[PDB]
Amino acid sequence: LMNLKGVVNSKVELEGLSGSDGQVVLMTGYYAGQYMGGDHFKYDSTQALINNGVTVINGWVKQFSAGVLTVSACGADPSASDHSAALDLAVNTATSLKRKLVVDFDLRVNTTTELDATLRIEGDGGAVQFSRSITATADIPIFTVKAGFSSESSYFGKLMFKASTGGTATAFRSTSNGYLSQSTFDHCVFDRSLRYGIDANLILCDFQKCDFGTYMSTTNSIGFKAIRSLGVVGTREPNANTFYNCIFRKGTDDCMIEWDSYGTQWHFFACDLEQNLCTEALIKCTASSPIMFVGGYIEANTSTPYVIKTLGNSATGFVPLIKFQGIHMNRPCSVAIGKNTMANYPKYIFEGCYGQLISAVVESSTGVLNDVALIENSIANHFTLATGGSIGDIRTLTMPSGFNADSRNFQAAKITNLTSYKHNYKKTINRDFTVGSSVGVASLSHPSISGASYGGRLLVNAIFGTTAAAGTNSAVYELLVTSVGTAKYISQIGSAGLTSGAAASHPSFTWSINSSNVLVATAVGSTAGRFAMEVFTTGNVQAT
Amino acid sequence: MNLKGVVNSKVELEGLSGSDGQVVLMTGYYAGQYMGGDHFKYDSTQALINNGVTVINGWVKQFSAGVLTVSACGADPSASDHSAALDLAVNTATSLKRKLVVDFDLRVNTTTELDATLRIEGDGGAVQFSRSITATADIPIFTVKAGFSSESSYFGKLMFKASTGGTATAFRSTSNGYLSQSTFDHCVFDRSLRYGIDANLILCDFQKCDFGTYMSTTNSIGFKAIRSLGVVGTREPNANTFYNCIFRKGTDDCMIEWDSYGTQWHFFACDLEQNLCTEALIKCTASSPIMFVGGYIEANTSTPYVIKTLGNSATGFVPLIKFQGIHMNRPCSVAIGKNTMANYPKYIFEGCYGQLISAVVESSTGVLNDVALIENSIANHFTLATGGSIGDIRTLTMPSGFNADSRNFQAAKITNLTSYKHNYKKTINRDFTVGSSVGVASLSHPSISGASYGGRLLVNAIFGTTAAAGTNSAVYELLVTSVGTAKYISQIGSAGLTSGAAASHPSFTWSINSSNVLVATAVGSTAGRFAMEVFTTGNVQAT
Amino acid sequence: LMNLKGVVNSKVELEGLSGSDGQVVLMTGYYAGQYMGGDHFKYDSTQALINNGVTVINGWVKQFSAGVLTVSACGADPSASDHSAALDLAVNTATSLKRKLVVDFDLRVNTTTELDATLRIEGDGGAVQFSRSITATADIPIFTVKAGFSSESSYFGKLMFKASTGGTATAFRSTSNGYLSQSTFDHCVFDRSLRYGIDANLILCDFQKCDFGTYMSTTNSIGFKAIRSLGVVGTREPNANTFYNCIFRKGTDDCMIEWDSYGTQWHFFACDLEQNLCTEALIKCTASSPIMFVGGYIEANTSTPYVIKTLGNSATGFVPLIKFQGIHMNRPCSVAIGKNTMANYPKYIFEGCYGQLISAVVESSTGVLNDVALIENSIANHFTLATGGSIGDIRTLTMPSGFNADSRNFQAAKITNLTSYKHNYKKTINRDFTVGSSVGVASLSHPSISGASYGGRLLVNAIFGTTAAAGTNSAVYELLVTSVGTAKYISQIGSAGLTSGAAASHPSFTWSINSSNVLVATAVGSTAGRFAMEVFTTGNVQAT
Ligand SMILES: [Cl-]
Ligand SMILES: [Cl-]
Ligand code: NA
Ligand code: NA
Repeated sequence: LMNLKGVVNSKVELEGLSGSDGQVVLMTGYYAGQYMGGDHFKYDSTQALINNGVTVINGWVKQFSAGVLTVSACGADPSASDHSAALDLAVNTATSLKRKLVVDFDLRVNTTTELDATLRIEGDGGAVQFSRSITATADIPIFTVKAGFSSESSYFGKLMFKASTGGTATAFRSTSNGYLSQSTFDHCVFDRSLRYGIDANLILCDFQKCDFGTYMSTTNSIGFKAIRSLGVVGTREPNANTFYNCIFRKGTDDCMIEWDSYGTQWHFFACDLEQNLCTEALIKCTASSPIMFVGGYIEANTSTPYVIKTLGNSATGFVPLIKFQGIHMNRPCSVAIGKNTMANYPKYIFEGCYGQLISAVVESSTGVLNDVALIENSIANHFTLATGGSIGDIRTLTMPSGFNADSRNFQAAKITNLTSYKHNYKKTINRDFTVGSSVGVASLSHPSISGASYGGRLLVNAIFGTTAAAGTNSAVYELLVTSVGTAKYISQIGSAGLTSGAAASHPSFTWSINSSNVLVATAVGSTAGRFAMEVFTTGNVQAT
Repeated sequence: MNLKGVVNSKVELEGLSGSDGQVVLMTGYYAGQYMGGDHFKYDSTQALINNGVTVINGWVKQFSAGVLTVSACGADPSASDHSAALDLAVNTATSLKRKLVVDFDLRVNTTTELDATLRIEGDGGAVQFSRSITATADIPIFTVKAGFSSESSYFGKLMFKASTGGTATAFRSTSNGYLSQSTFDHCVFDRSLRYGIDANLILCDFQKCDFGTYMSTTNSIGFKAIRSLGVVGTREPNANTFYNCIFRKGTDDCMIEWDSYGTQWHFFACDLEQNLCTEALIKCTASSPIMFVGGYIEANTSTPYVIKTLGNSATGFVPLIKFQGIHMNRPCSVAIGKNTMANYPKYIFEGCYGQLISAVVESSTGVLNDVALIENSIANHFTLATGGSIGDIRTLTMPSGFNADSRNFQAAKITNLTSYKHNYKKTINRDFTVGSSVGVASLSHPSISGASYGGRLLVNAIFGTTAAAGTNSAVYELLVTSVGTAKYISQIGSAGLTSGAAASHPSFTWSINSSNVLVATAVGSTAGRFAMEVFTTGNVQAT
Repeated sequence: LMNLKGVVNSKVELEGLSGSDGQVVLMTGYYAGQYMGGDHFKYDSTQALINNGVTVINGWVKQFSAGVLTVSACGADPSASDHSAALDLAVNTATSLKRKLVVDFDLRVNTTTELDATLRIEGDGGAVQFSRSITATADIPIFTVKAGFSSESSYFGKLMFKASTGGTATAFRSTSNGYLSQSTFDHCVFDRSLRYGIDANLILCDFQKCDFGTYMSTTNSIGFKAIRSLGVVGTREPNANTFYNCIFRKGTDDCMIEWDSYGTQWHFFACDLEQNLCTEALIKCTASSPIMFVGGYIEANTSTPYVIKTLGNSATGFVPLIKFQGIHMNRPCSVAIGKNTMANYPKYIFEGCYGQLISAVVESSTGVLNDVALIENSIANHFTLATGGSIGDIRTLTMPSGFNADSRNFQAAKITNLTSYKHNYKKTINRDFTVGSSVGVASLSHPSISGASYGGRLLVNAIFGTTAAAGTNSAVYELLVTSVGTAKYISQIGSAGLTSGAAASHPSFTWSINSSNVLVATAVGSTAGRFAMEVFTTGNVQAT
């Protein structure tokens, strides 16, 4: 038969207590007056001199009656002002033992804790702002990501990160651009008292309903940025970071989210980016690969110029597409939603977005607002224009006259009602003539078969000057053209306007085709000066 | 020291006397039970304190398991009710800022107000054998407080049932109170409930939840998954996302419902099948787009519509309802999308696959398959059963249909284009007498306002209004251009009845007046009602 | 006040221990020398003869001091080489008691354990590769899915599956293609030592941050396949399986993911498919319904021919669309991303993809690379071509001359600059003429109203032979046509080229309209031989 040896109230009373093999004792709390970290202990004479402070304490082996490793069982004193060394022993023990770590009371740390690989740490606190919290009492990262991949694989479940002094510290920081790789942030809250929510090189990390800056334990006057992932081009780039139902509120730095090194695949599913006060943009990134917003909100950012601003050199890499798929955007920014610093890229898709604008939709690298050349598609969008808002030629539900996209190429199309006046159209300007001189207008060729015999119709509108206006001398010519080898065939079907050259400014010309298949215009009568032609082709001929 | 002893109930602990530091083991909160048990240390400073959970006449709960359980708050498994125990549990867990765990199935006849920051979880089985909470009265299991007082919560793996089918609900709002910033992780909603959730949801995500698959007791009145009623302007149901959720066997007027122009309700890979709703699957007075990104909408043969939008478009509206890659095997009986407002919402069907016993959309005026409501229709496959119809909407098996109503591009290269009404204008009711002149269209430069225009016009004039078999017809080819007040028109050619041999012949000579109007003058005996159709080319447009 | 009776060190010491009603004992571990499976026990004389091995042991009732059911409390011996019978009792106990099961130490099994319905089993191990593991010491499935729906409803949280011998065993297998239905795989890791990660018929299963084949405990030379779900057509189909942020690396079988029976709705949100060595494709499936990739990576698979290859008979079912929405694709395969076995289907959408190609974009069932007829849409894509890469006529950001899609039909459209030369175009070949003979070219009719009076202009380009080339005899004709009942009206507005028939090879013709509304050409002069016509219509007339 075996009886209970006794009960102890602290770890100091356990190490000084002597026993024999098989004896079991009850410890009520790691420290006196506490109930946390307590556990049953069985004595082992083989390890009587072993005392690591957690599992074995001078022969007393932890029995894990609760089946869970807690930070209190590693020396975390709730009455103490600091728990840094206790947390370090907790991460080292939980990872070396290959078991999850549980934070059972709010910790306060003044020294960083390096993130050991495969760390799974969870909190048993309340919901959202009353979750199990870890506060940084100094201007130091709560966790330090190791260099290279030494911190790869981790799990952070329902933990809150605060700072004792507003505008200091961060939850994570990387040494030598170390990778915070293959991690999960489940319902983690990042208090606005932090200077940076996450200042580590993130890769392959998913965020499940995290919160950045909604709640604020102490006032932050320096600034708050949600994420800053800085890496190295080619070897350590911030990649594959997805956000589900996350919230980004009350930012005060130059941007809320930032990453460089042409990091790839940052996407936001049903996220909420509102009530920020960023000075430049909500997302400032030197990135490649597309960036997509699948549902969510981008609103209430009246003082932020841009929603997203891409940087870098397009020769090295670029974002091809930024898609806003069904985003509620009630005043998302103040200047333009998408700001480009490279030419042409990125393109934008606004699919079913809804809200009111005090800004432009996009801005090119040269400052052109609402550049349709940057609009890959714009369908089913509803935008009301407030003071400062503009859409330009971009199509909306209330502005059907705009364009859905810049260009589309199809191999076939059936359009019932088509409106296109510059169809097979070519413009040639600065056609300077003297009396009776000849000037080439365009080159004729078969549009499908190279070097083949062409044949079609030409509508030429010649005017005096460069661009037509009210009272501009005009003339129209209808020409049938075709070729058989060196033989050129042109027939003027008709004409109208000032076609006789009664004055120098009259666009009067006779048409021919030379040996180079060039449509040549010869001045008629007194015609002389600078003219401009516009050719509209039909059939098996093109004017280039 | 030594262990003081073992007790079998809470009443045995409070009647037990002790001194400071003494530790006792309680085996269960009530006699004959092994739940709610914990170690207790005596504290003479709190000898008169007895809240029933943490301190019991000086005995402080030691949390040997490290978790707060509803059984440790007075929940008696042998008792028929646990209402007062649950209220004390949520109040204790929230005030202590720690998670609450439901360790056995609860039965409640009085509501429990949702305290803020409540994290409550269950340790039961999977799906239908999860930790369950049954309402033994027609009352909400949880009551959301008014305003934002219930904001922040977490519900993990909890099933909600009703002792009587067709009664009670898991959640209800006081004065349209906000159920804000919550998460429903693998929560099951039994069909015995009258409503799965009858609260004003906002900023809530649903992770693999189930609505109405399982049924504990027969419900003859009806089951609705979600009904969120709010207040316009101040409390609107917004930002509610559903991932991999299941909605089966609904029997009310709809399965999902929200009003007040609530925004951003999206469904990722959800399953809406086997329902028996009388009106629609989703009946909502909503604004902002609504999206279905993957999933199923099928087996709803008795449900008229899949989604039906309501409200006034002047206040707000849904701009787009996108069905992105949805498997739709008989999703409804009349039309997938039913509109109450004109024009809005537009619809996108991207890669959908299934069989139709209904139309695709129905406008506010009842027009089935109104292509004006189709923002895009690409890569869809729909098999037509009895009652199914697609109209002019394009499918993989019906390429003759249209992908969309309209698209505007600044540039385009189309290899093979089919467009006969290109730069086309029709003018009817052109009544002529012998030699009279009637304007047909206004000419202008199509890109530069007021500039000199110049191009060609193809005019097809007919007798009457609309062409038919044997209709007198005539075609004219005209070159036009202008220089200030000077108008230049040249008839390149003509064909047909162009001489006016009879009154019904569409014979006209063409001119341009000072108002830049293309004027037709009757030729010969031409008199009566005629109609023209103009096709322009070049720097001229007929308006 | 009753005192604690004593302390026990094993389950065998409890069953041999006698007691009276109400007495409580403490067991330190289920087996001697162990601290797991321990719990408090209270004696019940009514159940003195009951001994199920977990809850009641010869009258001693388990008190659940920790409040959690563990596999160690069901007979799992850490010192034993096998835990199969203990695991089987654990699933039977946890499901019959309707409470979650916890694996507190790594298990090793040589016999399968059938999946009881509603099983919720979790692990308390580390993160990712150091998670709580279950190893199969034989060529057997770790879990066996029951036939039909008998295993429906389950939850697997943070568990890892390994094999003692590389290339053997699997985590799941189905009896009679039984349904692994309504399950969740949360952060589960599948070691590459397995022959198959999952070889069961999956349906209504979601995968949350799972890993397939990144880590390899022991060397696998036979092969590793991530998922293979084989079902029955009509009755047992693998449906409704969604993957969020999952990783698929280093496959060595014929494919990485496989399912048949025209299973529906397999989607991949922000998944990672890279560094595989698959022999045929990454995804080989006989599937129906669309397949979508919303963000993620498909790269570094230089030895894999295809990314996805659909099979089956389109009469039974087919995939209508395979969408790659914003996918990073740096060398995703070696021949073609999409391989079709059926005609026409599936269609492909590449929306904002970014990467480098050593392959084609698609390959049809007849082997045609980059068949534009299979491209439903291709917008904002950036693809750099390496050796073996090709896009054909598919449009990219750097190759704007390509097509975004094969065809689009709109009821209305406003295009500022339209380039379309085969507009309202018809070609008729093999027009064989003798001296003065007549041959029909096309049928004329109203394009909107059936049988109504048509009226418009026709541009006809007649050539000698069939297809135009350099030096081909050509002639152009401009015709105004209209009809009034049996009366046909045609007027040659003009002509150009070899229109007089001076030689036999000249395309010289006179145009008329017969009673069948056919545009008839009559040879002029000496014209005789093989000719071809191309007609371009305008107005209320069409040439068919
Ligand atoms: Cl499109
Ligand atoms: Cl079993
Ligand atoms: Na990567
Ligand atoms: Na007509």
